[PDB]
Amino acid sequence: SRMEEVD
Amino acid sequence: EGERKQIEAQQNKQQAISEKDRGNGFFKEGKYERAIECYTRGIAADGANALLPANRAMAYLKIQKYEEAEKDCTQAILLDGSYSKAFARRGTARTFLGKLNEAKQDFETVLLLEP
Repeated sequence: SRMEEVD
Repeated sequence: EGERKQIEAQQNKQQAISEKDRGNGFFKEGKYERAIECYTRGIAADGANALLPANRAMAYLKIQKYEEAEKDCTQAILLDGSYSKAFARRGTARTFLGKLNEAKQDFETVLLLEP
C-alpha cells in the first residue's frame, strides 16, 4: 500500500 | 558546437519527468491505460530514469500483467538498485507468476533497504 504509492 | 547542443538535447529530457507526473496523475485516478502511455513516451526520451519503468510496472500490476511488470521492474533496478519499490513490485509480479524464491529474496531485499 506504500509500495502502491507512486513517486 | 554539436556537443553543447547534445548536452542541450539532454537537459531538454525533462519531458520524461512531466510525462511521469502526468502518467502518475492518470494512475492516481484509476486510468492506467493512459498512465502507461505517458510512461512509455517518457521512457522514449530518457532512458535512464527508474521511476518510469517502476511506475509503468505498477500500472501493469494494476491491469494484471506481471510479466511486463517484472521486466519493467528489472530494468528499473538496473537503473537504480536502491529503489525498494521496484523490488517490492517485482516480488509481487513474481509471486503472481509463481516465482516464489525470487519474489521472496526481492521482498527481503525490500526489508534490507528499508529497515
